[PDB]
Amino acid sequence: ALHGGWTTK
Amino acid sequence: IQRTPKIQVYSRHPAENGKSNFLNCYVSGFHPSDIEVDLLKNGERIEKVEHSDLSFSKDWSFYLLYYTEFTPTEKDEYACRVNHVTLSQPKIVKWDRDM
Amino acid sequence: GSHSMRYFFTSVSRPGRGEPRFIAVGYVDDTQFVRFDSDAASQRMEPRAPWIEQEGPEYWDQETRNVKAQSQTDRVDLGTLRGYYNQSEAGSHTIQIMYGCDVGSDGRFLRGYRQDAYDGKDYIALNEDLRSWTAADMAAQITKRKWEAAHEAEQLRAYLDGTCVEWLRRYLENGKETLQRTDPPKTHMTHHPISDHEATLRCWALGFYPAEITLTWQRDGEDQTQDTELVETRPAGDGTFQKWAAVVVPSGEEQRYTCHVQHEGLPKPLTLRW
Repeated sequence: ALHGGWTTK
Repeated sequence: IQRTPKIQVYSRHPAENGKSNFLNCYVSGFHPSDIEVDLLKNGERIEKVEHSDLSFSKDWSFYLLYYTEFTPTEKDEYACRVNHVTLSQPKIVKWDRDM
Repeated sequence: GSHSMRYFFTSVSRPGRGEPRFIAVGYVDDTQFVRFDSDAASQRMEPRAPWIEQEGPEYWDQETRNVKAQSQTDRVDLGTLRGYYNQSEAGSHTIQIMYGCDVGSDGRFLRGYRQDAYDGKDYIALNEDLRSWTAADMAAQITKRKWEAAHEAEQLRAYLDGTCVEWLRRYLENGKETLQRTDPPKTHMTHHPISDHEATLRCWALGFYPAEITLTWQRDGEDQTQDTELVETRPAGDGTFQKWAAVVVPSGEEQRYTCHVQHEGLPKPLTLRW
């Protein structure tokens, strides 16, 4: 399954 | 920065005229991702052609597989036409039984 | 044997032509099982392998929301990175992301990975220890400081060596009839005269899975590292792969050349001679 954590670059 | 596509035209199974097969045009090693691929029969664009979902290799270059069902005929001519920003004119690679 | 689950993301900015094109693909080994295309009609994560279709609507709702948040995150990063590299708003640029995990035949965690790119070049990458980052230039170092402060590596590690391994184990079990097979290469050789005095010997390998393979041409023990045309491994469109290699030999000396095939599904390296 897909990861659900996104920190902008 | 911009990488020209590598084109391969081939069949899924060994060719046998009169027997349904699959015509493949594998394009890899190109960047950027926008590309135009058309499969040609006797020079004219085959209308029902499917392609895989865009993916890339370890070096970040893209690869795509265009394919369609064809019943090969030893008189009919098949080829793949690829257009990309790295190309001044569209490149045509024709299907050869031994690639 | 070993198995992998990897997700591939591509975001291409369309300047003055709408929101960026976003395409996501999920793989187990060399088998695609999910996909998402921002230009497709469903606007949902879609199945692409038979064994994933048994997942329920809560699975497909979760993967749809997560794949869309990755798309929105890449939209911000396209504009942010455009500022890092002092680029105009008029050009089309690309962000590519890949992450996943490997497990052994016993299901134990082997390694996790995450690598990001910009316009086809390395941007930032997670190290094997899953704790430190490696930036490719001073612009990507700005992202590295932002991710070190936010402790992104710790949250990403919990997925890469935890949740990623968990779902991979479930997928390998749900698709054990199609994901645990290795097909050996069918081999043969062809001979094509290019003139009255030279000929092209081509060594073939067909129907092998996984895609990893090695083809080498030898001539009286010595290996023709050059003087050898080797095409890239290609998919057949049915789950298997193909590859050939050729050498131009003098007519009458074909018996001095040998092709060698190395695959995991072969008990011994096959040696072929015309």
